[PDB]
Amino acid sequence: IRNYPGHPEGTTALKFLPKTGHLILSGGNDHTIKIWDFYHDYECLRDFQGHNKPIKALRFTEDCQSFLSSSFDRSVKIWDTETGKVKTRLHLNSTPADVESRPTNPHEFIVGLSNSKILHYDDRVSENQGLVQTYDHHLSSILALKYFPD
Amino acid sequence: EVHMLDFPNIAIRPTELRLPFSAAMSIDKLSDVVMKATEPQMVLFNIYDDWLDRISSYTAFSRLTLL
Amino acid sequence: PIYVKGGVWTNVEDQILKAAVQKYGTHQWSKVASLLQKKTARQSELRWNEYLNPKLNFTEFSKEEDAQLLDLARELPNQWRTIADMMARPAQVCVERYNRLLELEDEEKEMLAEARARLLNTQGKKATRKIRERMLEESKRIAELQKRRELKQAGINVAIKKPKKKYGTDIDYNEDIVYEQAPMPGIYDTSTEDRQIKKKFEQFERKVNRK
Amino acid sequence: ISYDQLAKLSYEKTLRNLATQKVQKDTKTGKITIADDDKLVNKLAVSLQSESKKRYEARKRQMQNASFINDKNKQFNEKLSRE
RNA sequence: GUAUGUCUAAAGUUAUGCUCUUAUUUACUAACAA
Repeated sequence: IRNYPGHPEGTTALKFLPKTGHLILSGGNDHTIKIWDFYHDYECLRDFQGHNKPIKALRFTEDCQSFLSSSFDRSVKIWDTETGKVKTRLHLNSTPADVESRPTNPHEFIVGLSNSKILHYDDRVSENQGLVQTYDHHLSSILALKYFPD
Repeated sequence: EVHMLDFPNIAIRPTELRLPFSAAMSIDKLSDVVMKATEPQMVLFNIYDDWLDRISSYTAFSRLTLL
Repeated sequence: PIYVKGGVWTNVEDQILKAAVQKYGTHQWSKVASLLQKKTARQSELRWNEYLNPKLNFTEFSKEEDAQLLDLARELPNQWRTIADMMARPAQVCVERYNRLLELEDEEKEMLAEARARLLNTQGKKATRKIRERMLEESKRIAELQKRRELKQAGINVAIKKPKKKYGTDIDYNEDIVYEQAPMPGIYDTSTEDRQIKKKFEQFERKVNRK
Repeated sequence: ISYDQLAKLSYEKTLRNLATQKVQKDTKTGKITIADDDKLVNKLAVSLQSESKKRYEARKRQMQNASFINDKNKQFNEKLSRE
């Protein structure tokens, strides 16, 4: 019905905020995550990334304060909503095609990889650079995950 | 018997009485810990703590056995 | 419960047996028996022979036929299989006629469902497995495409991996012509046609690219 | 009817479909360029496609007409029943 | 438990009538226990 030109490069990953969500988070194929609102006056606050490749899977925490982000250069990055200065994960084996955080506690944080090994990262465990435990019962690239909402 | 050949003083006791310890692992926190485990690790516990404090070990063990 | 076979021929059971016979024919009595949870192989075959087979007859005998029968009895004493054959009838029926002259559903539905399932499933495990692998393979292919396509959309061009060639002389047919057996040498000239077809081909390629 | 007759009879038919509505040789090369009307060849192409299309749809109708288990058996019993 | 068969093993090739809740059967399968 009504339009908005966001990301000139092809692919996009548009998602709202959770339940009480006035915001329109995007992060396209032009390696830049961007922020626009539901009020017709579309106001731009660009969360610039650092990592080279385009941004793939973007999702919020239950808190609506930090949103996760996945790229092709083995780089996941957490992102605080308005500020954007925040914990970072530069190093993986290769791209995690899809990522999601816990809908009850923003601390726990699942990342899912092409090699078919899935990874936890709590808040103190993101500080540790560790995992609570991995999953390895899928053998193909998983590219797909979401929590049972409890 | 074979892996106890390292040290001969440790006597073996084949129990005639079957004790329920398959269901021992279906205690909540135990199962939890089992699931949690990421690697070759041991995580010991005191299977009964307060009971020891109150009464002798045997008493505690009877309760445990029942459970 | 496991047990010794026997009992009585329920009409549904009979029908099932008939169906089996149509399917597997009159000399695989084991399989047909298996299809019936109650009744044996021997039982089944006997039933088919005696009652169920349509190339028997249970029409009444004419007076001439009666005469033939009773005459046979008089002459062949109680060799009723022979007598039956002579009559051209099944033997039990003949005997009965002679004698005359002288004077639950859940279970059934289970076997039915199973039966119909079987009869409509006519392939050895090799076949089933093969089709399974085919559909799985197809699924895999489409998933791969989705990745590749996704990356293209994303801006990373990934060429599709070849099939991991099984042997040294294994062929990819898109590399070059399969075994180009050329046309018979040209009596009538073909040059313009060659050009036109070439153009058509290239044009098609272009279209595909644009598509 | 033999394939002798059925050829000539089909030949006769497509002549009724016609009835509805230069040679230059380089003998050194052997190339016998018969320059002929490009409109007529196109009219052959369209007609021949249409003939094959008509036949193709004819089976499709006859396939969608209807003691068996699977697609093939039904037809196999039909191969027995025609006798 | 096997034959056997797939899989992975990292470097970027220069283009712009239904939903639901359950309890029961039967079948098959199961180097899982008895």
